[PDB]
Amino acid sequence: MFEVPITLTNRKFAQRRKLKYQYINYISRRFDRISKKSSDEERKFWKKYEKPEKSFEIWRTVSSQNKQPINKQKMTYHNFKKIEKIPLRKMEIPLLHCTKENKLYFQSISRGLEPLKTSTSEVRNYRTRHIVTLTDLLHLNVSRHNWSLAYKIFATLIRIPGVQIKSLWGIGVEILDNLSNSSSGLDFLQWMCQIYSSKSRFVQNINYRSIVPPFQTGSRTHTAKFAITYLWSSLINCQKSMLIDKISEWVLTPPFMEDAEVWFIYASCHLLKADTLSRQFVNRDIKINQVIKHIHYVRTFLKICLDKGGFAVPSRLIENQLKSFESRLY
Amino acid sequence: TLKYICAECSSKLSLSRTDAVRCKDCGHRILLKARTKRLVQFEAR
Amino acid sequence: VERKVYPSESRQRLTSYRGKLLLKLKWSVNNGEENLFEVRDCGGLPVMLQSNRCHLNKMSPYELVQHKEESDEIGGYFIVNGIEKLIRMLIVQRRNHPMAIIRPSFANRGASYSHYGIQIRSVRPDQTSQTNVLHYLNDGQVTFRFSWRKNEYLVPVVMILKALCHTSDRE
Amino acid sequence: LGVGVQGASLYCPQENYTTKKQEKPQWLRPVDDTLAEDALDLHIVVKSLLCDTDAFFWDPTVANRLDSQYIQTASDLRNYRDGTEIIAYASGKTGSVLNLTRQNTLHLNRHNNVTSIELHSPIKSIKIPGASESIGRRSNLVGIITENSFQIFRIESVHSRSCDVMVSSSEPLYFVEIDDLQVVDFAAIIDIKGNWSIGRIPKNFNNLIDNLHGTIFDPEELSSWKRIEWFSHFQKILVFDRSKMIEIDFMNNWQTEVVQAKAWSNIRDYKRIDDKNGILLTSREIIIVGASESNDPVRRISWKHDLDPDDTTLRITVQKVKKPDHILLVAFVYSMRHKRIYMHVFSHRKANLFQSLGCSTVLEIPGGTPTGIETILTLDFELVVDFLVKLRNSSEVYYYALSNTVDHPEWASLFNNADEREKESIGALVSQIKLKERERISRVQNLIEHENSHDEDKYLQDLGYRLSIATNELLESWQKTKDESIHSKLKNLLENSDSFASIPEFSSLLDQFFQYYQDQDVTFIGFEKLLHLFLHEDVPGLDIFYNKLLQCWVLVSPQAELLTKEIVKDIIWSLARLEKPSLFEPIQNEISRSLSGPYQDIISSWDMDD
Amino acid sequence: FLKSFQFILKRQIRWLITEMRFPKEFEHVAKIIWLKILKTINDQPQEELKLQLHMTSTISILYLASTHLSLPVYTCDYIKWICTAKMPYFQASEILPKSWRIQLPNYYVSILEGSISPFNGQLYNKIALTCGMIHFKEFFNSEISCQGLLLKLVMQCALPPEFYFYTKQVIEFEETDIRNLTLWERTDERHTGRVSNHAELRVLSYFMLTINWMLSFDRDRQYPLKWILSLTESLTQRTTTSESIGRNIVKVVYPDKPTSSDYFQWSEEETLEFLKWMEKQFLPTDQKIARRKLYKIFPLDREANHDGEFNDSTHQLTFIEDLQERYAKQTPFFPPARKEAIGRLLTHIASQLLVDFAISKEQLKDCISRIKNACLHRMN
Repeated sequence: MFEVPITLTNRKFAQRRKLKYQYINYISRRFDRISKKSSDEERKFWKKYEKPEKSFEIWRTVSSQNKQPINKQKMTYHNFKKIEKIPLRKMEIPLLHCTKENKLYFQSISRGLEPLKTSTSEVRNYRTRHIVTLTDLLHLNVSRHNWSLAYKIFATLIRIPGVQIKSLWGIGVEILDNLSNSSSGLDFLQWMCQIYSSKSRFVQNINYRSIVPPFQTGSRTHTAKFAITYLWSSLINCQKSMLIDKISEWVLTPPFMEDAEVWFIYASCHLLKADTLSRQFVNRDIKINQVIKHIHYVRTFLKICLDKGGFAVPSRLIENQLKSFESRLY
Repeated sequence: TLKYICAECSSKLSLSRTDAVRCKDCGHRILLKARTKRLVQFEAR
Repeated sequence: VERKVYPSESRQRLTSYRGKLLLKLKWSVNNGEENLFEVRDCGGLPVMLQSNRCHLNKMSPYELVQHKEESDEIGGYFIVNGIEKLIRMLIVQRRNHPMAIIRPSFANRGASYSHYGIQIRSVRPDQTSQTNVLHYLNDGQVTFRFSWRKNEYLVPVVMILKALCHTSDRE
Repeated sequence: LGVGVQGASLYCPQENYTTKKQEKPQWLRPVDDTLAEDALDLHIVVKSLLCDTDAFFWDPTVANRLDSQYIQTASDLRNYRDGTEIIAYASGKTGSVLNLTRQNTLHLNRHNNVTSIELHSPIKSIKIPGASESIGRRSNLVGIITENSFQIFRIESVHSRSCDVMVSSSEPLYFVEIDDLQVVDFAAIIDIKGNWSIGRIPKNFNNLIDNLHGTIFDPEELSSWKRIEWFSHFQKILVFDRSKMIEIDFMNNWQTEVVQAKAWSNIRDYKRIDDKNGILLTSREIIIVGASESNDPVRRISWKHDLDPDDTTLRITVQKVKKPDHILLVAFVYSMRHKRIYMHVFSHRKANLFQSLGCSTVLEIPGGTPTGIETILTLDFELVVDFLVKLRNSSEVYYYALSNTVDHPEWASLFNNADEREKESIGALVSQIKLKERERISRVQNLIEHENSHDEDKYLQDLGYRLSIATNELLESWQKTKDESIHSKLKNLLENSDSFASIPEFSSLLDQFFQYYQDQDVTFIGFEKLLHLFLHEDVPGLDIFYNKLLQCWVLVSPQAELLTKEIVKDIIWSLARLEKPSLFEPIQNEISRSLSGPYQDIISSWDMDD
Repeated sequence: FLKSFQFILKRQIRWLITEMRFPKEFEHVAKIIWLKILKTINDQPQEELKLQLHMTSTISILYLASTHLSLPVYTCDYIKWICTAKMPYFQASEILPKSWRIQLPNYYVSILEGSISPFNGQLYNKIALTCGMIHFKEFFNSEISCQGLLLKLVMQCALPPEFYFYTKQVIEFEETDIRNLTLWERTDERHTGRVSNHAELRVLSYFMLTINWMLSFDRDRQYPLKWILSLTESLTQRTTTSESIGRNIVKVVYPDKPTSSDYFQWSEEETLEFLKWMEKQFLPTDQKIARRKLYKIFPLDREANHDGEFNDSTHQLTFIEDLQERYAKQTPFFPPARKEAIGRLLTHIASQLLVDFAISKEQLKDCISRIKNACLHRMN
């Protein structure tokens, strides 16, 4: 049922996608010559599209200029079976060189009829058969909130060779929600953000196998999700310990000059010092101006947060809290 | 046994051939040679 | 992994204690119809010890011993190929104050140059300096000397005075 | 209004400690993570019936075969009545016969009459549109989708004195263009494979497409799964494939691509939640509860959850739970390949404060896989929730409630011939063994009559004598045939090893027979170091080996003893390989084969190295 | 390859010499099977020989030497012993040779390291292909100890042991040379024997009819219908033994057959022995500074207070004792509902018989029609 952390490949799957994306290149060109009257073959395919690398799907604002008038002239069955025919002609001679069930696949997937056989079931490798077994038992106990057992499956799964980042950082809920002899998950997210720090550029041309951007890699122009979970969960962890200087010293060191969420965290670290110190413990020439420093760090990091891309803050509501820190100070 | 010392974590170590100059435990690239039992003589002056 | 380097390692290695220089560009085309921003690595520039950009900055004498330095490590110098070097302090003229000075070398700049002149050393708020000298001539003429890319230039001062703001000749 | 958004997207994913905090310094858990806090929520099925009636691929165009929702008919407007509950499902032979009230659990009513309206085409989708609370009333018309035409049914004056629902129908429009339509929704508004159009519903059943139409046709999407829904009452529509969501408002000419789902995921299912703001989308790899925005009713992409299972056939159904303080949205995804559900709990407050609580999973019936699951609206902290499933490869529909607090006929179609002359001719053998067993329970019973007799001590003195000289007869052939250069049976005597009546004696007697052969050409394999393979423990003896079966077969046998005796009397005679020669005989057969192979297989044959 | 394909067999046997206490007579006989089987490859042309050896072949010659000694081991145990990874079958290329691995070609070692388990009668074919190379007749006894196999199959599903005595009589009705069951070599065809002439596979049909010949024609009404419910639901009972949990592993390895997803229904204690079995998977199955530090944060045992030293009196009941529950559960001793619960029990026991012998559903559906339609041939 659940997803597996295997870099699994078979020749019948390497072919049946290649048998598919060889075909799609021809029918895409054919659609534009009839729109003209009116060679890896998959590396060539994804040069029509931008791989999102931040989200799964390239979502896009709508109330903007990205709009279109609805095209009037529509399809029919007479035009569709003549626009597919010449790509279906050239395809039939490599269809006899491929295996017959890959050939049964492309005959079936072209009339509708998606595959019902999921690729991680017939792999029978005996090591993947335990990696499919453990991850459906990994999630099942996390589903059932059984944590001493789901710890034991997770400690055994990371030791079997060939397992990925997918299982690794995502359920780091198990260390924090174990609380017995726990690292509280924060030393493990520190482990993730040390050995998977990679400021390299996302090359956006190769087909991607066993990695996906939005939850397990950390390229340039995309902060890794374990990196920002390490920043949220160590701010919240430091609040509950009442060391904020030590997180504010770290967030200083990485100036992620491509996103606004790290700057909101860096603005919110100073708001927590400006909250804590604004009690004054009296009813002092140095107690005053240090809070003004933190108030001025919040107003200037929230400004550079808001100048960046999309991270909408309640920028009015936070100004009501900064003024309230000063009224307690006067 | 000919040995070395990791210069960062003080872990003893030895390297032979097709062996990178690194600490096995940490990855420190600087190794300092240890002294073994070998006679040197001095006048007490 | 990215490990944290200390200057004790850089003396051992006989290398330079170098932080990394970053620099982001603005590739604007057609006055900002299309802007390209690229943070570009510009080599490693060496860093003064116990500065902001050293790892020994906010650090106890106890912790300085544990990181293989002296307990009262002083800092203030650069490790460049394992040799400790520092930038020597120089005496220069006080900024932003015009100095009435006589120099016989002013007469050496040409005939009809008196040896009198006013000299100001103006610094910009990024500490870049600019010396403007105001020569007196034996005709009653005053010339405004400056230096730009290792070339002296001379201009009449009433040209600058008439170019700085709108003037009459009474003003 | 919490803080951690993208504007374009908005995440609360799978146990990765969601990406916001307001820092509300109010001593009242001074944090407002999208993750909420409560206790657990375990679910318990209430299994009950409601009603009844090549394989490596699956058809996307077939959608459902049933429906269940409260309908308020035309005569309930003028009179006082408000809302009647119906269930309409396909039936017949090829899925072609489409056909009520709630006591405490939803059950078929008193007069329980199927209103079998007849068609001549396979049923491939059965759904209502739902209702509106801005319209104030409920819709009394339902539309279905078949291979040959498109049909509309109109439910008029459901009856209470006879429990019979008379139904009316519209004109089934056949195909002018020969392309199989996919999805209907109303809020004949339909989606064909590649293009859509708006259909007009009439008021007069006593006797089509408007002048505006659009298309989303992609030359490189290959599947035959589309979907349409009206969005947020503006007469905006939302059209789907497995690769993008297009937002189209036919009020103007305005078409926007919102979702582009080609790269790492795919659109799987899309339920429009009865909340006219919030609507839930199931992608592959993530669950999205993207709502509507008050400024422009376009898409408020709300707090979405990274679901773990990867599959090609996932659906979703959602049920709202309306509490006076907040609104829940439990989301149930289900697959056609296995037998599981997967849930997640959302909450909503007044300030678009969508949150998330956790996930759980439960199972289903072992026969089949689920194919259609629908929640009963229930007319509208101990969460209760109830719904119906339907499993594939079975035509039964059961009813389930969830509260907070394997026989195959293929093995039957392999036996049981209809041959009455061959019936007892087979059946004689089961009566033949009625004779042969009763002799064996009685003949060793005659050995039960005797107990360690000297008359049977003689019988076992006679036993080994024809084991000694028979060995002395079976030894003296192998010495002369020993130069073979290219084991035995121990069932040679067919006079005895049938009526010997002591296990500890014959165990000693064979040990008495073991000690006799100190000579060569005769070795053995010991039983007691090998007899443990049936009990799977440490069994060091033959006498305690009986003692394990002695306590074991007490209840399940009449008198329970000599049957247990005879099998223990069988197994030592079942391993009747006690005719090994000495060590010399296989060792001299080792040396002969390596001579026969070449000098290339000399170095290939070396045991015992390290 | 041949010297290394020998080398795994020595560790498989020195295991079976030591741990499973198959005595020291075994290597002295199994060498003869190993010394002969190389000579059939000898009389091939050494130029382009194309020898056929696989990890299915080192278990087959481990089974021919077992069915010589008249042993109560069967291929059920040889397919159980490798799924539990006791004898070095899977990934035996890794730690055993230590120098022949580095210079062997990749397709010459992907055959050598066992990845996928023998499935759909891959083990039985390799027995017959070996017996066609070197003849098992006139030097070894092709004699199945069928009395042990039925006693094994009696002890599987806790039945009244009269069906042991019935099935012995039933094979006597339909068998050539009544005892001495035929191990079947093949050399004429590369095709499989569609009669399914594997003797142990034959007994698998003789047990699937002897329980149905008796109960369908309920003449004496000795075994009542209310007892069948106490029998059929007795087998559908998750228990934790030293053999059921090893049988849980075999359902993991084969995904084609149903109830390969029974692990959804394991208990708390049923996963714990599975995870303690996983510690017997890790030992068979510069950038290490990273993984060492991750194993520092996830210790493989419990992080504190493990169950090794001060644990209990007993947790793990054995195979003698679950039957004592089973042979006390089925206490009642003294028709459309019967004809429905006659295929319910027969399918259930068949599913255990599919999974424990590494054959498909279509293999057994072949075998029934080739045993049933030879027994009617005796009457008429």
